[PDB]
Amino acid sequence: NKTPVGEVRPSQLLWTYGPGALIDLPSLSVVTLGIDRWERERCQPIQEARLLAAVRKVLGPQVENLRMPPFANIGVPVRPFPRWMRCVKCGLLSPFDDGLLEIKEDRFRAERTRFVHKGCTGSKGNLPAKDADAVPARFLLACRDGHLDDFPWHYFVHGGNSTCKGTLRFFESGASLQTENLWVRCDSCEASRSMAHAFGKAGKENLPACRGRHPHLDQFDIDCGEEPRAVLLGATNSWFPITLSALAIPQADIKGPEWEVLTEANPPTDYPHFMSKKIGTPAQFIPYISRVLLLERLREVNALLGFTRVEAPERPQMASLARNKPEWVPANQVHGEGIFIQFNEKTLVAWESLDAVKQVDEMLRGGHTGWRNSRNLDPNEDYPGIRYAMLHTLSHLLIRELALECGYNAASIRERIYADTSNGSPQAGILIYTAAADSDGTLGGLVDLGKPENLGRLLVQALNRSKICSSDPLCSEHNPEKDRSLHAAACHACTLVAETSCEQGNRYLDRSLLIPTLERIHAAFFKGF
Amino acid sequence: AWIAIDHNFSRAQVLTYYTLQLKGEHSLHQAISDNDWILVLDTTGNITRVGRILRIRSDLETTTIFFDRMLQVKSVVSIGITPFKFPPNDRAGRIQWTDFIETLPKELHITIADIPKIEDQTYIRELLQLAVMDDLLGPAGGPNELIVDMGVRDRYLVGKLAPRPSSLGMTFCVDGDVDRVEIEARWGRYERVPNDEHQFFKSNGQKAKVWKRIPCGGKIVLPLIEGSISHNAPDSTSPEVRVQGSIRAKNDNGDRLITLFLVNAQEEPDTNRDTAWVFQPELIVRAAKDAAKPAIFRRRPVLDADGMDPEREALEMIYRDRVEFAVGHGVAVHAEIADDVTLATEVRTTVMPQYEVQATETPGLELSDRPAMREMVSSGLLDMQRLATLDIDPLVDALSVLTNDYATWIDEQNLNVSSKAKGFDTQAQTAINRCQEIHTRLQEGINTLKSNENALAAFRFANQAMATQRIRSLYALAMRRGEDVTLDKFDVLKNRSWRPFQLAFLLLSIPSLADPCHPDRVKPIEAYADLLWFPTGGGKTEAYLGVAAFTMAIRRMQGNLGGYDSSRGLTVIMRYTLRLLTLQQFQRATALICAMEVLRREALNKGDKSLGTEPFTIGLWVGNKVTPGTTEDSHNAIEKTRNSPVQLTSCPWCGTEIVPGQDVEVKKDKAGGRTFVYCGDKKGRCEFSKGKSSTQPHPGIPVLVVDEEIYHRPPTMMIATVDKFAMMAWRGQVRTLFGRVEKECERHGLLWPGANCTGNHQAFKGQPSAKVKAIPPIRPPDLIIQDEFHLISGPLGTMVGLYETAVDELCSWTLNGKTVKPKIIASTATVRKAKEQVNNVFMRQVSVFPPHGLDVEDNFFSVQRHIKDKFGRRYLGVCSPGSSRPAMLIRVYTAFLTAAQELFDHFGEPADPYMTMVGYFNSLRELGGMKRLAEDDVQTRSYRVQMSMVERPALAQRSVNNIRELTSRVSSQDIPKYLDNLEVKFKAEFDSSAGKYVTKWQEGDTRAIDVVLATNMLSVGVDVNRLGLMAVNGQPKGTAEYIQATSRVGRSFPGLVCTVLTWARPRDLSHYETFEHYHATFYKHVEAQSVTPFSPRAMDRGLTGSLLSLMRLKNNEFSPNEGAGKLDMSNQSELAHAIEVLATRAGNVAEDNARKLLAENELKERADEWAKEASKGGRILGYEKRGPDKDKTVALIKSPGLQAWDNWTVPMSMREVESGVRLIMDTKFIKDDHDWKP
DNA sequence: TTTTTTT
Ligand SMILES: Nc1ncnc2c1ncn2[C@@H]1O[C@H](COP(=O)(O)OP(=O)(O)O)[C@@H](O)[C@H]1O
Repeated sequence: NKTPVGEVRPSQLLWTYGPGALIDLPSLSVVTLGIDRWERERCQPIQEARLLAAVRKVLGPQVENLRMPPFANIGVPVRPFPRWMRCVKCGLLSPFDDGLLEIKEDRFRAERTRFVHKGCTGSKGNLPAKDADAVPARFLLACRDGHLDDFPWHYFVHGGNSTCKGTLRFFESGASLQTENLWVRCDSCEASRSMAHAFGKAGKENLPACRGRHPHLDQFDIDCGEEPRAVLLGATNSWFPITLSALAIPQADIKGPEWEVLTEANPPTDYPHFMSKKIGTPAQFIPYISRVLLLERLREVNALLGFTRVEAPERPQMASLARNKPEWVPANQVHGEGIFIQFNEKTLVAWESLDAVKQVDEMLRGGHTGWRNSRNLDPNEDYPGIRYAMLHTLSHLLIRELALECGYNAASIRERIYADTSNGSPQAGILIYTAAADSDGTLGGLVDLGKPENLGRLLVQALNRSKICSSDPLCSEHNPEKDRSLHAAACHACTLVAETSCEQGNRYLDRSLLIPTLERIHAAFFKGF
Repeated sequence: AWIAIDHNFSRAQVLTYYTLQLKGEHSLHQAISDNDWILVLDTTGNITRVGRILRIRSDLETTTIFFDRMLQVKSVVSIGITPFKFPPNDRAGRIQWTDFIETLPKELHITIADIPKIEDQTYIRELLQLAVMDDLLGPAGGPNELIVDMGVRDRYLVGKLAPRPSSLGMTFCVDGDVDRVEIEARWGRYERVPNDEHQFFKSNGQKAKVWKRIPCGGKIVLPLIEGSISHNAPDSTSPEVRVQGSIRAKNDNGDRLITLFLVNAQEEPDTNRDTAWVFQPELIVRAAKDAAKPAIFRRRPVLDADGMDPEREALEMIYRDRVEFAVGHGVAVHAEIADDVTLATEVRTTVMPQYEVQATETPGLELSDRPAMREMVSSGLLDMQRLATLDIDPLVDALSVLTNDYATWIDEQNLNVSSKAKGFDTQAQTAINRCQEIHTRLQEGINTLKSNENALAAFRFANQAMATQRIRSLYALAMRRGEDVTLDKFDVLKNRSWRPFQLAFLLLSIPSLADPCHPDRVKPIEAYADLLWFPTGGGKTEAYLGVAAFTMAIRRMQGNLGGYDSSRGLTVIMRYTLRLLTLQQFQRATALICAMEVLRREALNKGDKSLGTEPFTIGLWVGNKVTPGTTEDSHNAIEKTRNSPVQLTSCPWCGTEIVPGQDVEVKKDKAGGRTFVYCGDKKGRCEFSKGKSSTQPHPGIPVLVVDEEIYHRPPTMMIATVDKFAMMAWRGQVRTLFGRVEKECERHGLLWPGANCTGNHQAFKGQPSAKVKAIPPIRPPDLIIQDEFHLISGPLGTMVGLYETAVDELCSWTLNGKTVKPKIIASTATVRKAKEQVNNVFMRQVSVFPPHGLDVEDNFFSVQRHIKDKFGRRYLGVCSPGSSRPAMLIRVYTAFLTAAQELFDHFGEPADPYMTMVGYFNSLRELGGMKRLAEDDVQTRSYRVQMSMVERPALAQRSVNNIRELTSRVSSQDIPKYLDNLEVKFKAEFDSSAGKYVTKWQEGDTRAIDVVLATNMLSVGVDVNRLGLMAVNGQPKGTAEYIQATSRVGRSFPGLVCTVLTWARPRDLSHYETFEHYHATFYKHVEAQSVTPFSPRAMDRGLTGSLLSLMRLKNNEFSPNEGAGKLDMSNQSELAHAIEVLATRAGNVAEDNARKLLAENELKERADEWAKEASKGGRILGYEKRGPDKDKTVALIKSPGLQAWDNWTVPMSMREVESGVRLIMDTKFIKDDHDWKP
């Protein structure tokens, strides 16, 4: 019945691939099944009650444990997707379950396993009958509400419902330079159509309605009201996760007690995974920075709670992991080390009263109000503030400078920003730590940079480079109120990082709040650097 | 047939050989086309050159014509003997064809078939670059080209500005003396052509779409006043294009910063949107026409931030003659340099940049080098064979020449501090001193060689062994490839001479090894560890193998000093980090071992017993997945072979094949055995054959592969991986390799506690009885060599350094009350912050050889050649914002594959190095993703490249069939044949019916390879001469790896490297904006590294392992598995010694007592946990679960796994790897009950 | 049942 295909590292199972995603294996592609078909008793539980109290609060009081990914027939169950494939030699297009395709496999060397077209005789049927290699189709249909399905070739090639049952062909449209032109040809009705008609606004006239399929759960919904979309195979906008995390502290919001513990005059040292040092402060940054704390033993846990398909999460758009309300959710833990930086209160309170800061805050609030009303949400809520944007920009610049100077890998370092000001206990600080247990600098390589002779270097070299962007004139002139954007003066070329590291997902960013740019000057926080 | 007049309008001599340049537009020269003969005369009417046209390029005022066949007329021939007229107004003119045909043999004595062809490869490497550049950037046809049947957006890949990225700019610094500058901008524009003016049809008669190109551009003049730059439009016909920027205030030096931009401001129309785009832009800045001095551009500001470093200041000192003048914002820059190297005259932007790197050599062959090196080369003073026969006084006379000229060079370099090092006098003196130090050590080495006689004997022995191995390796290689040669051919002076820095390193390393009482090895402070650095390709490996040979030879002549044996045992330990690297190093070391054995065997026959009776051997110590761990497995592999103990494929001494099932013998093993490997010579003339070596103590090839056979009879040399050294805390029989032995068995060898044999045997199978004998111990080894030292950093280098505490301790021995320590030699390609690294891992003082000098180009041993005299390796950059990576990769691969065929069809076999193409990839997932695109889309686009109506000028038709993927999935049997698969060239014969070269393949022949792909390392086994073209996917994670990887191509032929850089990644874009400066100053940019042991996170993992490793091997009571539970008060006093040595090294390395207190507390904690468990009664306490007593035995330590990490978990490898999870497929058929609907 | 590459 079952057969192995391949293997991956288990750190990916909560960030890339996982339930409902398309795994691009070297020979084919699969979709991971839901967690209700997983081996419950081969998943080692992980103990963290503080994260459990929030997971229960979001997904209901029936959740029991947080469990690790499992470890000859033991593994992660998958199922092939998409089901329509194309033969290379003859160009024939047929679904797998019609019988014309058969599988060649080895149960001891399962990396070589791939599909072949059984008894190929060529396009004209003159070649000898031999198995020939085949390639999966390169187009899919996506829905906003969460549904995924194969491309409807039969509906598209005949312009509607049809009677014909003949074979289909694929072509490269003759010319070499063209990737935009592709042809689908019917062998029996002799009709043809182009793949260019399914994109742009032309897709609304031609493409049919959504069906409501969940490939990982193997179910069909009754009805769907969303307009479908044509999407390439392996696109970046196909799967986004929903994650929640917390830190292990000695002993109701998650971030509250962490800020309480980290700002104590004497940090505790009795817990086995908590040890801190108090190494100085650079001489150029005396008035701004009040305390730098280096952490040499730190522990973090994570969780996976759901996913969405086309757009990033802001909850009607979340897709469940099981048919019922699930009893357990996956988990992951990493032992690492971090650096904490605290800023001066009075310098921030004085800087908030300048006029240009109020102008930029009004512009960003207008852009936020424009952005929330386009999706029928309440526009009078969820503004983090202007201090959040300032700290969030400084964090991204520092993380980029870490990779530019020391030669680190990009996805090795995560971030965490403390900026609440509404509960009478104002917060100001960022936290930078390692992402995985096998990344760069895990053996004391990050606490090395926490000395006063290196952190000031890093900050100066970060602030000097950010003065001119590579698309500078139109970048500084960008107005978030006109186009309902949630960012200003921060494009891909000067601010943003990989999707693993960011906490909010590349929102609320403004480099003019830090240093004087070409159009805002008086709104800066660091002067003369 | 056209006429022309020579004027020499170009400077590049290689191009002026093969090209002709004519002024004016090509519209005045439209009648000249391809395949037309031309004739060139000078300004006085003398016939000079004849050529055949290959290709025509054109510009706004000049045209460039290329050739493929050319002949030069040497004689002074007047035009007046020919009936042809003088060329009027220096223009073209038609020549009579029949008169030309009659005149060619009559006066020039040549015919059409007598014209030769161009053979240079630097011309081909330029033609290929032009062919790719025309397709990727444009314009393909010319200034007024036409584009048929396709949109103009997708025809080109790079260099286009969209209407409302849309802008480009650059930054530069200007002098404060001038006040006006000049700015020039140019671009291109395309316009739709109406139907009634063009007659291009489809196949069915319909009209096609045709666009036409029109040039633009204009100049402005700009005064410098502080403030923003006023908007200006260079061209009146397009008033919505802008140049803008800002001008800043003065600095402390008195210069100004100027920032520029070029912005497209056009609007988007509803139809024909491609008319609003701007194509092929560029900017040029120059001084004004009436200005006094042209050079006004100066150095970009340093931007100091209060930091000092002697190495950084020295690096700024050496690279002072290459200056960065500008930076780019989205486009690379290029600057022209005046007669003063600090001043620049023009700056301009370049969409795709190119730069060529100078090559490094060892001097002695050219006429312009120093007289002493040429005298040494010409007089044969570098010959290895000659140096072993001279007397002591001619030997010192020959060796003094290497030091006298070095002292003269040091004296010459001292005068230039005041003149040519202004601003850097202190660093100049600091660099001057170390050359005098090196000269002092060279004279010390010569003095040591003068007084001692054992050193002289060892020196002669090493010279002879190196010469013999050097000569015989080439004969073995030639014999393995089926060549019919004899040994007489390879005995020449050319193949048996030194290179000067190898001999200098040998003379450096002599005094520390000849006498153990030297101050280098007997005191803990100021001990030198010799770091050797050089460009890749110089003989570093042959340099330290000679040191290993000298170390081996001298040890047997010193006698048994200090109550230790010296006639046998391990001497040299060599270690690596890559398992494959050890496999190619072993094959190199075996030839030297064989040569030493052959010398020793001949020495004993004559009656000279100085070398001893024990033979020289060599072993491999790598993981059990490669080598058998027990002789039963060695028997089982051979038994399964006839119906792995063989790492050798061919005999190192004669090159004969090896049959695994016949040439391997395993002796029967009641308790232990020996494995032998014999040469495959059936006729029986090799010295390692079965008919000759049966009498020797170690018959056959002297190699040891099995772990137990190594443990019972230790070898002279060991080649191992670093990760195998972590197994000391698991197995206690490793102590034999460090010389902790007391007993020996006549039948089997050295013994350890817990072994099978006890030394007492009765008579059995006719063999006599024997009894256990006692023996004095053996001296620990002398020399440790660590290669690829730059890879020893980060998390790997931390655990290499932490586990080096025990290794540095266990080779110590006492001589006359002092403590003797081993010499450490390291080798690397780069150097950056080496002092802290070497002090951290090795705890030594560093010494770098050779020193810098006052220049990058010139020191005494390395000479950097000029582009005029020797070619270099050209780099080229490609980048496009917003484009997907596969869309770039397909276009690049197709362009290169198709242009290579076009160069093949006209030239022939010299196009071979660019014919196969090598690709480097950063990740396995991207390699697998590209593998499917290479089979399907690249082949399709390569097969359809000249059967559409779109004109592609320089590409040609090729078929792509053979793709290989060189990675970790290949068995080692075909890997030498895969390397020999790449040796076959593209066979081609001239087809006279078509007039071109075509590859015809015979019946069942071996086809060549078209595309080969590579993972993070290349195959790096041999220096195959064929490969000369390479493409890199993205910038690698380190600078040293980048210099290493792209240096593997173009070693015997001109090379070409092309880097595809993304736009989203920070490092790729940052390297794109500074492409020209980064590739001119390589060593300035090596990224920082750190080695931090005794940090808490390393102490939770490695501390218990290092403590147990030190405790087990040094004592006898704790050696075996039953050693646990013997910890009691009478034996507790020997653990404090190990705790104290760990704490002493921690305190010395960290140089901070705050680390030492923590280390002491953590060691005391582990000691008191050990003391609790050993005192538990009613059980047998052991290290592991093993033996018949396992039903009552409880283990003490654990292996890493599913459980949580604790104090007693001991790792089994240096690097931590997280185990993966597998996927299970559920193949089944699915029915559908739901239907589509509108 | 132990040794290592690679994101
Ligand atoms: N004494 C010598 N004479 C001539 N060529 C030499 C000599 N020593 C080394 N070589 C050349 O050096 C090459 C090997 O260089 P190698 O020592 O492997 O460089 P690396 O520093 O990377 O180890 C060989 O191809 C060989 O031709």
